[PDB]
Amino acid sequence: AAVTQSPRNKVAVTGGKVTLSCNQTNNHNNMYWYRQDTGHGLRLIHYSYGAGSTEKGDIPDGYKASRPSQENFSLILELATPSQTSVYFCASGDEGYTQYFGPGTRLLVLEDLRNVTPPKVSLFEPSKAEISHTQKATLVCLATGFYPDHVELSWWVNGKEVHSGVCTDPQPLKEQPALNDSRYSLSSRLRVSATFWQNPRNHFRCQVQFYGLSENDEWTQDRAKPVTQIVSAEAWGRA
Amino acid sequence: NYTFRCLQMSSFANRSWSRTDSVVWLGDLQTHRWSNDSATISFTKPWSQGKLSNQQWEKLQHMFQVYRVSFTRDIQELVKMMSPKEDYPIEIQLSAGCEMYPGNASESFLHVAFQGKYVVRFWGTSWQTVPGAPSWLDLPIKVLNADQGTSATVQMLLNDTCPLFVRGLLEAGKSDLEKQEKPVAWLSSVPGHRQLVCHVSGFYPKPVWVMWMRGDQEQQGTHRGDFLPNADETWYLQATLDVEAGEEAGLACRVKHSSLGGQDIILYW
Amino acid sequence: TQVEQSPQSLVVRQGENCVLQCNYSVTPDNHLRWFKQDTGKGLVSLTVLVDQKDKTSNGRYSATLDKDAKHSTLHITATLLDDTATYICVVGDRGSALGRLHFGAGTQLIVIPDIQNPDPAVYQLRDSKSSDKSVCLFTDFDSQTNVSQSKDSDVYITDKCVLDMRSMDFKSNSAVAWSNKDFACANAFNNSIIPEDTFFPS
Amino acid sequence: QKTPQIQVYSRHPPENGKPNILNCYVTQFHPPHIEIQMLKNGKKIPKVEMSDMSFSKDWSFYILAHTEFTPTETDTYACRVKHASMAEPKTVYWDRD
Ligand SMILES: CCCCCCCCCCCCCCCCCCCCCCCCCC(=O)N[C@@H](CO[C@H]1O[C@H](CO)[C@H](O)[C@H](O)[C@H]1O)[C@H](O)[C@H](O)CCCC(=O)NCCCCCCc1ccccc1
Ligand SMILES: *[C@@H]1O[C@H](CO[C@@H]2O[C@@H](C)[C@@H](O)[C@@H](O)[C@@H]2O)[C@@H](O[C@@H]2O[C@H](CO)[C@@H](O)[C@H](O)[C@H]2NC(C)=O)[C@H](O)[C@H]1NC(C)=O
Ligand SMILES: *[C@@H]1O[C@H](CO)[C@@H](O)[C@H](O)[C@H]1NC(C)=O
Ligand SMILES: *[C@@H]1O[C@H](CO)[C@@H](O)[C@H](O)[C@H]1NC(C)=O
Ligand code: NA
Ligand code: NA
Ligand code: NA
Ligand code: NA
Repeated sequence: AAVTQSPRNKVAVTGGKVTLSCNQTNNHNNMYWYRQDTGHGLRLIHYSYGAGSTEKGDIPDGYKASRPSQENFSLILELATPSQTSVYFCASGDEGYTQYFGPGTRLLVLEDLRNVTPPKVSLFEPSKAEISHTQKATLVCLATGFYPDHVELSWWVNGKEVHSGVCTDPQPLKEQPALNDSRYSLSSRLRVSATFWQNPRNHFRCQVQFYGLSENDEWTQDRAKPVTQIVSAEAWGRA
Repeated sequence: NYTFRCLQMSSFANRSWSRTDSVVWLGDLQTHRWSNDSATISFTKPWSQGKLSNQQWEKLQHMFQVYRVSFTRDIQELVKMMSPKEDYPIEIQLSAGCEMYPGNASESFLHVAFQGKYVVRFWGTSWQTVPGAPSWLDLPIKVLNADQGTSATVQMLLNDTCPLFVRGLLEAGKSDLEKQEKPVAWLSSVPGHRQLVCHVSGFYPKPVWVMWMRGDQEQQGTHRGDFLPNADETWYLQATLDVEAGEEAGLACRVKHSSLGGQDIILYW
Repeated sequence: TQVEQSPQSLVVRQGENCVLQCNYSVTPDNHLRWFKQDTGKGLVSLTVLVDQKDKTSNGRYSATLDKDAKHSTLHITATLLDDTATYICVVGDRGSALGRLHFGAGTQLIVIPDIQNPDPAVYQLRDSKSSDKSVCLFTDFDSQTNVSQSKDSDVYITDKCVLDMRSMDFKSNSAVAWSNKDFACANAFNNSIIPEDTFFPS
Repeated sequence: QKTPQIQVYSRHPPENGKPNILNCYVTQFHPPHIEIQMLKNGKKIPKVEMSDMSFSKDWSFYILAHTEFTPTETDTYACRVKHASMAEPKTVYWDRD
């Protein structure tokens, strides 16, 4: 039994309309919306016993729910507030007690969007010294200058995602920690055997998925509209 | 041969307001009361605990306390689930217990009425609709039958707890169950047509014989009324006869009841 | 709240066992589920306990439930680095869709990895596009080393981070430092207490 | 919906000046929400006792009201019942006969 959620990540402005969607093909009658905030267990917002049914949970205020079909259950934030910054989980189930949870949706409601900026991404190639000393090769990826901190960094070798030998900073660092609207930096490593890096048929790519403005968000500044986008950096192996 | 009945009535006026009240009968004698206002089940007889130890009773009461709160939310949720097929106000009645037979034999029951109509029962290992029930109840049934914990508890209540408890009650309550109380009769009349009334009051148990009589001749026009209760767990009945005016003379009311020891009551008009 | 977990957080070393507790006041209590949640990710069910006195297991996880005491424990045997996660206790108040779930706020577990053959070094790595830009990588130190932020606020230093080369059964710690403000790799990690045998090449 | 039947009757044989109990038995009604008053001379009697509400095999409700009273030559006694199935309160007077 599988449940999906879209979007997976969202930056929004105060007063904006946000819709979080949940889809389920299990033919489950029952669907449930929760939020998770640090210091609390998941809390029930709204639920539904079938198409056309919406019911208030424990914390329904500021949210509307919609069940247009068996498949789809939506959470509508008519007038987004900073207090609605959270991780949202949808679940479904039949007559049984088990609830099958989706992967979550991270929402950030900012007061204002003026500082939203995508990252610059750079890839740093393995040290010759490391190769001779260890027979291993560490690549470093650096994402810099971004705001806010809603990024997903991933590593790709020959068009396929790699997880082994990867570690990414648990959180971004602030570039100007003395400022309230500081831009962020994030680093990651991928470590491979020297012979894997030495193979010129291997194509390495560090990718940053940045979450920013939608196409329909207003933009009044001269600089490029900081839309949701991928920024990446790339290198080939060599002898 | 005795029927033990736990009778529960619940009224749900809207999504927020509800109450649930219970009375318990062994034959026609009340053994328990459980008001919505009360946290605990009340004994209405000294022997209402039967042969259960204090720990057994506390455990059984606790299960009922959890039940009442759980039942209340379940109905409210089932209404949301079936919406808008059914709406408030809603009446739910439960009638649950066991009939006790000679030997070690009994039959248990658990019947549920919705807006005054019997629609659902527990039978064997699960909830089921009975003939005449609407089809929309199949969803509540499926939901209730998903709860294996409740089914296991109900099976034990019905198969084991009820007959064991009632056996204890019949032993503990014997002297009240077997009490004999004398009827007292009196006569009167109402509208050349005259309706004579024989009033019979204070008798226990229920079985009683009342006839209008001219000497040895039973007047086969006697209309027996309904059994009506008194407040002191005794019974009331009246028997009426339609006669012509002036025809009153020589007529008597004869009453037969087990408390009298053959010594019938005869009251001449 | 009706569901309480203990400890709030704990740090253990790889290979050690640990016990997590859940206490609740939820009435009635039909079943209790333990979830594992990795950082950013979602909820992976580990086990569900349904009986008055219950015991379950799932690989290196085992759990107990005592409904009378309204208490559950999750036991993790021989912890590995991938156990680093939040563990969440959930009580269901019905054996059906009519139930509400009551979630605990979770226990944060950190598992410190066992670095068998440490080889501390600081390397210089060059940008694939712009070869005059670079980062400094401090790597292969054991878990005893702490990495500190720089003296200069125009120098950036990340916290430590452990990678796992799964196929080679190899783990290593690293931290990264960079700056444009004059700046060299021998200087980069001076604010940190680094091993005396730390290799500085060239 | 079902209309309440009302039966008024005494516990003991009625004798002027002698304390007795008057019963009002209300049956065959649905829903269970009901308001029952026992009346002396068309005025509400204070300390009226009620049995717990119960229901029959047919699922219709019933309840017993009773009160101490001393019958006399002049005094009337009644049971007044308000129920949704009726537009007006139904009053049933104690017959004596
Ligand atoms: C019965 C014979 C008596 C024995 C003799 C003893 C004599 C003592 C004197 C008696 C004085 C008491 C008089 C009261 C009369 C009541 C008699 C009927 C009692 C019978 C029912 C007892 C159920 C016990 C279990 C239970 O409580 N289940 C609950 C809680 O469940 C959770 O918790 C337990 C552990 O505690 C387990 O973990 C479960 O897994 C977990 O889900 C459930 O929420 C249950 O669903 C409550 C409701 C059950 C029920 O009403 N069903 C009737 C069907 C209703 C049909 C609805 C139709 C409908 C209406 C409106 C809209 C849509 C549909
Ligand atoms: C409890 O007893 C039932 C059978 O008894 C009937 O149902 C009770 C709940 C009660 O109403 C009694 O007076 C009735 O006489 C058992 O149900 C049977 O279970 C088996 C499988 O376990 C099944 O194959 C049968 O078909 C069931 N019988 C019916 C009529 O449906 C039940 O198992 C008993 N449970 C326990 C725990 O003792
Ligand atoms: C629900 O019903 C009760 C009792 O009939 C009534 O007094 C109350 O006002 C109702 N509540 C709402 C919100 O309508
Ligand atoms: C009946 O009892 C419940 C639980 O004690 C309570 O919440 C509810 O208000 C009561 N209903 C009425 C009508 O008094
Ligand atoms: Na929360
Ligand atoms: Na419920
Ligand atoms: Na469910
Ligand atoms: Na519910």
